[PDB]
Amino acid sequence: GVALGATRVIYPAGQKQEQLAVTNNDENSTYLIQSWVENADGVKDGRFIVTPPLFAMKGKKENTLRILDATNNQLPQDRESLFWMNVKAIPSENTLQLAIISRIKLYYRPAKLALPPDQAAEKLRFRRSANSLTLINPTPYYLTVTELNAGTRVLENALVPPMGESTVKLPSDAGSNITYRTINDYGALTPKMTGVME
Amino acid sequence: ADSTITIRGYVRDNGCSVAAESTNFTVDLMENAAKQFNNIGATTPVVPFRILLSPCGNAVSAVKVGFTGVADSHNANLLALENTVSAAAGLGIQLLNEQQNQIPLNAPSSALSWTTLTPGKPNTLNFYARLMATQVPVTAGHINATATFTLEYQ
Amino acid sequence: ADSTITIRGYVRDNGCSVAAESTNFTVDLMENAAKQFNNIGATTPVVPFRILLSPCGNAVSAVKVGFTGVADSHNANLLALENTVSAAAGLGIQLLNEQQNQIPLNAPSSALSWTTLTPGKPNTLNFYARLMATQVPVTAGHINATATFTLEYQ
Amino acid sequence: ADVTITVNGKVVAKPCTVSTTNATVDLGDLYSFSLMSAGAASAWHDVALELTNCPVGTSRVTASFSGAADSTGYYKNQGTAQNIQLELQDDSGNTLNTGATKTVQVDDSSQSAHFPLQVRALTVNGGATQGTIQAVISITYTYS
Amino acid sequence: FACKTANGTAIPIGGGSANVYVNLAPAVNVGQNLVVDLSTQIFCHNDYPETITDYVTLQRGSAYGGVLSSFSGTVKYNGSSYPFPTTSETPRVVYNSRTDKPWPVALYLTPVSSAGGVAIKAGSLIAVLILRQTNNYNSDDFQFVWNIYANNDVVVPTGGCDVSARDVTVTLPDYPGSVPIPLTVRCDQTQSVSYTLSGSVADAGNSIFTNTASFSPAQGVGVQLTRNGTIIPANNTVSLGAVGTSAVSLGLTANYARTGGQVTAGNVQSIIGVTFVYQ
Repeated sequence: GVALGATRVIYPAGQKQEQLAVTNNDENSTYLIQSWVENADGVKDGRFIVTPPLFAMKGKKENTLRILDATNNQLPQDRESLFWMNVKAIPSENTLQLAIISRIKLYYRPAKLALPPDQAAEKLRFRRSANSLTLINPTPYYLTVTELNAGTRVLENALVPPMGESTVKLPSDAGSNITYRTINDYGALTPKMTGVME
Repeated sequence: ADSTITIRGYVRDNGCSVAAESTNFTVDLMENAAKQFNNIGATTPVVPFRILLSPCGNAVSAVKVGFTGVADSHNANLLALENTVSAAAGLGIQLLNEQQNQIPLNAPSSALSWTTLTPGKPNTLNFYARLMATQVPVTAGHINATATFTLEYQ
Repeated sequence: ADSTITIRGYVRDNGCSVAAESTNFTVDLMENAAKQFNNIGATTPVVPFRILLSPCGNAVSAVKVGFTGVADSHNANLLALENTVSAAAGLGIQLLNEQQNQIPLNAPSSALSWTTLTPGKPNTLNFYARLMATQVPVTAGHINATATFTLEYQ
Repeated sequence: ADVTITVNGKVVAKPCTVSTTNATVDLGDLYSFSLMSAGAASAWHDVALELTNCPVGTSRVTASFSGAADSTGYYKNQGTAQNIQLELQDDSGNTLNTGATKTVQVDDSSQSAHFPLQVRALTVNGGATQGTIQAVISITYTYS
Repeated sequence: FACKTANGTAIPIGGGSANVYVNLAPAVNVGQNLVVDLSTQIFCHNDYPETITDYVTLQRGSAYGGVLSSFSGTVKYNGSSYPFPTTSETPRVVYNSRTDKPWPVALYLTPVSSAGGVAIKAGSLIAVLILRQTNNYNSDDFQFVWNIYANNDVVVPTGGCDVSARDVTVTLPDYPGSVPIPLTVRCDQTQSVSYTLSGSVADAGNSIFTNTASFSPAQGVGVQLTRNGTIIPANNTVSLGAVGTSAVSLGLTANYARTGGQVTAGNVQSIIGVTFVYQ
């Protein structure tokens, strides 16, 4: 088994590295771990370095990956930028043997943002028309919106970009009131909040 | 210089430890020694396999899952076998989900859906792997392969 | 001239200097999953740190190593994590000796046992640190704490 | 009377036999980290000067103390240890630095007299360092 | 009749009295002790011997005065001795010449002790003598008094024996130690003499004399006397046995002796009196 120490990574501007833990809990398995970063389009652009980029986990061990910035301040300074951290575990008869890629969000966060991270959740707004619901995010943080309900009729999960919008499926046969939660920087659920229309 | 110890670290909600089961094939010229049911071979005995998400942090409630690998020259959705001299021909391994529908090989994240999970508890994901003909005839030879399961956390 | 008092004696070095390394250092507890905190008193694995002493007097015998600092409001034997909005609540940093037994925060000389030392030679004081649950469920976040260490020689 | 005899005489105090020519005090091993602060001191050590065979007429003996002193007033450490001095006191709590004098009655029943003294080491400014401790307090007696 | 002293001082003439100053050399003799020999001290003559002769007699009532007035003895008058104070008129001495001849009178005292004495300081009275003067021309007689005064400090012996000195100062060496006391007794006739000491004492057994030292005195010490090697206590007769014309030492030596406990340094002084008796 191969697990990551986090479901997302925040990389604040100016930081020299961020750590990501990788653990194997199986005494009899031996993997090649190959780790890299991609941009929102899923291309290896080279904005970040992972070290080590390739190594071998022999049994029950833990190795800390380190993600290094290589942007040189060329990313936006007003809002967060989305990247994807990838960790690929390859295990070393006519068998189909499988590799596991565990893939988490990597957020580049500029310094000196006005709104603090925690306050972003409650600023989320809504729009109820057609067979659709639009979510509105005026904050500079990517908001991962989960457990979205139209009454007790549960809807899709959404990822509302910073300073942007995101639309989901909606049936009018669902209930009246709206409620949601979000995944914060440490992977934890935020308190349930009342979905404010308009 | 006054003997200070600074302590730092984090407390997060983790994802899951992911373990993949390697699917095995026994065959020995099984349906192949009596195939030619058109090029659409399909119905070959499915072998099942699981992906075990255990243990899991209290975070995980939904994950985006997919398969990637070397697609078949004749079919974009079948996985290509090994293409060594000691291998079979006219065959592509198909991947089928729990409801025996075909898994879109090498699909984009926008195309994939959320598999909902039970937070805290261990979660099992079930798949099937049969062989499907892309030509006629097929021939005698090994059926080894390799593919990548992708787990994108929410 | 007719009577004389002759006084003899030695002043011996019975202590050590904190090595440059250790005058001020950091301990990284790293990432810690939130689910592992099953009820108050639950503890994460031990992270080892140490203090180096050099040079050392040719007549030193032992040290009483203590740790002071703002204590956790729910357990006084633990070091308080800083109380900011980001910080992880319901946790306390515990400190342990070489045999992994609790060294209380702010403990008086009487409570702390001695730690034997090699005379006239550099010495290493080994320790461990780890988190401990004071509430449940643990709220996840940043871990930040500082603590001064003290040395009383024998 | 018929004849008056006038007899004139004088009683002069004479020197005793000084028993203790060389009184040796051994402070032993003192420890740096118990002598860091200003005013740190070692344990007192009782030392006695004994004089015997005191000729009748000598009722009091006066000891006169001499030795090399440093800028604190106390006796200088001739040894290698630094920021450390030697103090001398009587058991009645008076400091006997270089130049000072103490007088004691001669015990008539025993034809002798004794000076009960105590000696320690101390660090006035603090921060006594490693080294040896050597010091000598010379003393001469007058008689009355 | 006109007289002058050995100092050549004229003794005034009249029927009153005159103070006559004279030198005394008193002495212990066998039987009687000499107080004054006036016959080396008063000389008398007749200015007009060709025409008149003077006679002088010693009348009764002539006696010692002042500090000697309690004493009696004899007077040697012109060779012969008469009781003194005088109880009758003496025979007359003639003065029939210009040649100064002495007034032949010497006063003696009856011994009443062993070795006692009486100090007579210069300028003080010794004797009152009554003279009566007649002549060969008429039957006139008249009396006048000569008061004999001493012009030298003297000690008149009172007994049969004499001491080498009446005051003796002796110095001890520094404590402890001793010095012998020079003191001898001679009697003009072979007598049985003994002496006894006196002064201020400290102990119950009265054998150590106290320290009277005035300036910066020692303590715990006194003076104790010894002969040969035996303590001689106060108020206790010490016998010398037969003592004669040859001087005999009392054999005394002075010593320090301890009285109180603690001995302080300082000076020591004791004044001890010796008195003699016949035993």
